[PDB]
Amino acid sequence: PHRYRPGTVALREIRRYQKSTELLIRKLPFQRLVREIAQDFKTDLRFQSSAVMALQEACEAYLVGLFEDTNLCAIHAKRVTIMPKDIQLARRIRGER
Amino acid sequence: KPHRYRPGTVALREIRRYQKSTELLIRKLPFQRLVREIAQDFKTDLRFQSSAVMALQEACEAYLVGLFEDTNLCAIHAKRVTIMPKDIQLARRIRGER
Amino acid sequence: RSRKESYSIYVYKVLKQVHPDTGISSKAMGIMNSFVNDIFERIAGEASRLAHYNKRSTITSREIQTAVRLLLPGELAKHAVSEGTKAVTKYTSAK
Amino acid sequence: KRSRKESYSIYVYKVLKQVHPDTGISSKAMGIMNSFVNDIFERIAGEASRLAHYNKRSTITSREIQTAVRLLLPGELAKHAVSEGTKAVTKYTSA
Amino acid sequence: VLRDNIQGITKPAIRRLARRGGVKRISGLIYEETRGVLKVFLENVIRDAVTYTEHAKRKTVTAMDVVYALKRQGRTLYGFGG
Amino acid sequence: RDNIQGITKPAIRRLARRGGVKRISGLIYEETRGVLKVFLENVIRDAVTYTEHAKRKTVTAMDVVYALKRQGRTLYGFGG
Amino acid sequence: KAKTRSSRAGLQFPVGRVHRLLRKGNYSERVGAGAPVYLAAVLEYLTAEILELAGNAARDNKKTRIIPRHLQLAIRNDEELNKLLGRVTIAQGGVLPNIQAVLLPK
Amino acid sequence: RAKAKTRSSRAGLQFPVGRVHRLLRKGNYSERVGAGAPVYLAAVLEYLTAEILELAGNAARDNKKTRIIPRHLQLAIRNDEELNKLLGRVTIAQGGVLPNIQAVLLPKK
DNA sequence: GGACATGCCCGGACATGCCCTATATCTGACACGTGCCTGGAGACTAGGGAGTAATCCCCTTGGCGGTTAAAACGCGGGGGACAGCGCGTACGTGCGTTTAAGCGGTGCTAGAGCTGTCTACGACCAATTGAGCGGCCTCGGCACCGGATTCTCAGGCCTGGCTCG
DNA sequence: CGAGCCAGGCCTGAGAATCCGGTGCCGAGGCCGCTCAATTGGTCGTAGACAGCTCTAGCACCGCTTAAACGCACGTACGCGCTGTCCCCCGCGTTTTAACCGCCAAGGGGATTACTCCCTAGTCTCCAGGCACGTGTCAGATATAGGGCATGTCCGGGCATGTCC
Repeated sequence: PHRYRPGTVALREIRRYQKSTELLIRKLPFQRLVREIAQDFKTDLRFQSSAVMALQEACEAYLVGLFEDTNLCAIHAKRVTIMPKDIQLARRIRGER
Repeated sequence: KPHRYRPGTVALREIRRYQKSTELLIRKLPFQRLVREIAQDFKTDLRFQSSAVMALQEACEAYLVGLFEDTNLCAIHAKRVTIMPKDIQLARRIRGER
Repeated sequence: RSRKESYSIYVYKVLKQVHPDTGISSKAMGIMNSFVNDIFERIAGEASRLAHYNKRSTITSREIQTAVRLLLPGELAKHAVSEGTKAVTKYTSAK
Repeated sequence: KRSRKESYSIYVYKVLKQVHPDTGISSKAMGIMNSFVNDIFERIAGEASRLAHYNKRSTITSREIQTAVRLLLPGELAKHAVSEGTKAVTKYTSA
Repeated sequence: VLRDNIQGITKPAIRRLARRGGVKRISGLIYEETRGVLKVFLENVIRDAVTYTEHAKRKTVTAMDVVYALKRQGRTLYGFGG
Repeated sequence: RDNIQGITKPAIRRLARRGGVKRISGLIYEETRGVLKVFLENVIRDAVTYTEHAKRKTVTAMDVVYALKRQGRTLYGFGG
Repeated sequence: KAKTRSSRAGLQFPVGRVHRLLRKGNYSERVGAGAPVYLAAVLEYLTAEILELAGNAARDNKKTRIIPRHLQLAIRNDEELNKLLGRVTIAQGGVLPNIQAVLLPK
Repeated sequence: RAKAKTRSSRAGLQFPVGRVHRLLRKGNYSERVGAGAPVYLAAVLEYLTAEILELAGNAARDNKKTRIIPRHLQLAIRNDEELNKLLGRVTIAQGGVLPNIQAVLLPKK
């Protein structure tokens, strides 16, 4: 049957998700993760709805920015595929690693 | 034939020499003339304390050393050794100065 | 009946001054309130430090003006200083 | 005779003699120590003030100081500092 | 006690995050590092948030606690209080 | 004017050497000059603003320390 | 009759409210009369500029109500506002539709 | 009248409780200040000074040097992970940099 | 050498889904009316911090020189920057499934939020003196220069085995 | 078998760390005098700890639906490795030049001290507009439908080199 060339659909998804604004990370697994981490610092924590939404907005913005920088370093290296070493370089140069 | 070291040996020797010590590497007076010229574009007939120029010079050398460290790391990431302007531009773009 | 602090009516008046045809959503209004509060905190804090550094215990317009010049970019600083000076002169004359 | 300029030189020297009886200190190094101590002071006092403000607290106490120390210092440093502070404050209160 | 919910941070979600960041191609090995990175982020934020919660003699984390924690880490967030 | 050439080629080489680089392209020097000049512009701007607010005519070391502090890099050893 | 300083000055933000927030923040022991007026005027200027750009962006999108997306476009498209808010994240703002040239097809 | 004895001595500390208290009071931080806040501050500053001086002394003796110089202070801060983290954005005048060469720059056989 | 016919390549002619444009519904979220009461506005008092004048000396600016380490330039070269090609392998893309994400309704009680009292806690002022800061001496740890020394390294002489006549 | 020329190994010729040593030097540590602010003491505002009540939504549960994750199959585009090229920067040598220390004049303004003055905290009293609450109402989310075109694909015209007379 019909099959799209590698690359057209990736670009289509990039345009689609950069045009709109809905959250892309699932709410419930994020909340569950938050509860697991909270459990190891202080017992039986309760979290506001707007608090979990705040953590999710912050996390998604941080990851989007990190992936932007990773893509820029990869293309700088005449690459398109992102590698773990790309993530590590981006985080080291940003000064958090 | 006169003695000649292969390319690199003297580079490493100077790296060790200048990383072991701490005396300032940029000339004081040319920097001072530059600073007054640049400053005069903002306010005319401005004066500078001596310790002010020494503070500016220490800051400048620390900034340049850090930028060159990051540039070298980015160059090595690209399996390269020689630094080029695009390396400087990448380092400054990722640092958020551009 | 818990009184809060917001600039909603004043933001709405300025908006009607500049564009008396456009509304504003709750999220956008929250972003505007966060923005105005942030700018306020930044400018007031910088003015306070400026005053402390020069052994001044009173907040007057010269330190505010210098802080504005430090924080705002070129054209924004020039227009803000011009508007502030005209407004303060009109108020002082009007008493 | 110039104006009174406050510094911590003698206290740093007393602590040094407590911890290293036979070690001296240069003027440049003392300046680095004064910058360090003043910086930590500014950080802790500012964070404590903000903490107290956030909780509608008008009085500076020891709990906000302790929490600020725990926020700014790493793990074992925070634990050791808290232990020293509590022992010192309770011993002082005994007097 | 919730256990092994780390597998809930799915691979396609990370792919969508990368798409929003302008990434065209993503290695399969990226995801675990990203997961680790995400975990690290949380570990810092929650420590500050819970600390504020604990200081105020509260045991429920509030939106204001989170916004202050994010601000004091330099990643100030707009939309949940000032 | 012509004082930009006072940051001489061996000086940029030495600063870069302390940064740990082994080889330096010929096009590096102009780039370094530009970056340094912009940095100086921002620092000196802040310093002169502080000097003028205090009704002074000479830039002091403390003015520079404040400029550097507000720029995001605190420098120790010249007061404060 | 009572007439406020903002009314005498022709400004929209309240002089009294800005005065109370400056006074009660534990910033200084005395406060001048012109400082909160000046501050209100600058805040007005910045609000007018941001709403101007956001309205423009909304009209370009054939929208009559400004949304957070339009605010993000306004802040990120303006060089000086973007500089002022370089370390600011706006919720529900998204990002600019910016695609690198090397990633485009040949 | 009772003999005057200092608060630092009462606390077993070297940093001045009175002086730190005055600087805290006059730093425009709050209208009201507790008695235990300057005690905590003096204790934390003395502890941090003691740790930095330990590391700097160690470095000085490793160099057979008897007086602490800025180079030793820079080495001491950077050689401890937690001090380096705390002072990540601090430049020490006359401190230099760490001796460190990337593996790729070393010559090969 | 001239004519012929086609192989092949690149620039115009094409059936599916993605983008774009039009429109009905509603609905809940945005815009507007109200009470009041607590903060904003008008007014008097005080005092202390800010505005302004005179000094000085010290801290900066200005100038000559020498001479030497640093700067500018010439030039060999080799190793690193850069272009080109193979590959295979891990990643883009399509499809069924289940797995859980997301929405609607209710529990209710732990926990967030508002108010009452007052007593410990801290602001505020007089006298004091002892710790804390400015000025001076000095000598010892540090800074500058000469001296012998070894070491990982390079080069020349001697030995040994391969090859040709 | 005798002569030849070199590969290779081992025992003397070498630029930086090993200190090793000496001498000067200048500034930090100690001492002393002055001085100003922390104490001690007391009094009085005040605010937040603790109780107590209220009331909001967080957590858990249940239910359902449906978009998304995951695993697999398959094609494929480039990261890495390899090879070749070249160019242009490192290192050394030569000439230059101003950096830096030395020394000395001069002026101007930062800071100090004193005098004055005026501006806002504080308090009082009255009033007005901003915020829960409530309510009307309308622009975008949701949904469906229709036009038009990008795209992997096909076809015709032009170019090029092979072959025959």
